[PDB]
Amino acid sequence: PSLLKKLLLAPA
Amino acid sequence: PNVPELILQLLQLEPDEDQVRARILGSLQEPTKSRPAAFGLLCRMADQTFISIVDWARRCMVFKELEVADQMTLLQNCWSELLVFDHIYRQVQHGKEGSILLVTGQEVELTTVATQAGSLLHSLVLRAQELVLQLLALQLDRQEFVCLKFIILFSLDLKFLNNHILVKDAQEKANAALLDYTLCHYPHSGDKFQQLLLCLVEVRALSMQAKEYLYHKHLGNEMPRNNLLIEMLQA
Repeated sequence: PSLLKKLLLAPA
Repeated sequence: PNVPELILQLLQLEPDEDQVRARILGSLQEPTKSRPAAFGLLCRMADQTFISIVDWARRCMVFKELEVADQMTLLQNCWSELLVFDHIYRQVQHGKEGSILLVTGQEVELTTVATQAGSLLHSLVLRAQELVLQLLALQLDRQEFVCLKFIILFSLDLKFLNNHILVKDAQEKANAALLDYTLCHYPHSGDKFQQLLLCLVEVRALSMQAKEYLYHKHLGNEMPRNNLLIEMLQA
């Protein structure tokens, strides 16, 4: 659905 | 002369250019699907630049203490401006007007851009280099660069944000830090704070032109699928 979100809520 | 506390923290949150260059150079060795192979490598390089920019925004003081809906909205508003500014400051550190420096460390000569790039890219590069020259003349240092970056990250009309008073604080707090710093350290050739803000206006105009260049490549169907930047271009 989103990409930014994925990047944002990532490891550490 | 003293330095505002917000700048000193932003300095320590800055990743050193060597570990970002290695991470990006290392991710460019990873294999991928073929179909120009350098155009594909440059898109991925720019992409990885934007990833480490997100990683920088994640660690910053006010951005971290923000919920995800607001975090996304900020980045969606300033992503290309943060990419342009990163390129510009790289050129400021690279004091060579005959070529442009890439995040991977490879130099590309302007003559190469002028005969191998289309008008849009070549215009875009020359315009960016003009701004590089103005920032060198204004004696842009690293304290202001870090401050400028933090101003770009939050420079958004407060209507579009939910955690609104937190953001308002950031904007004022970053403007006062940049004001306080340029007044104590650069009191000689006019209003440095104002000139630097006038640069922000040019970085915004460059970032739109950059967005138009991506849209041009996108209509040409030359842009690789999954590309992070054209997905940013569409939200």
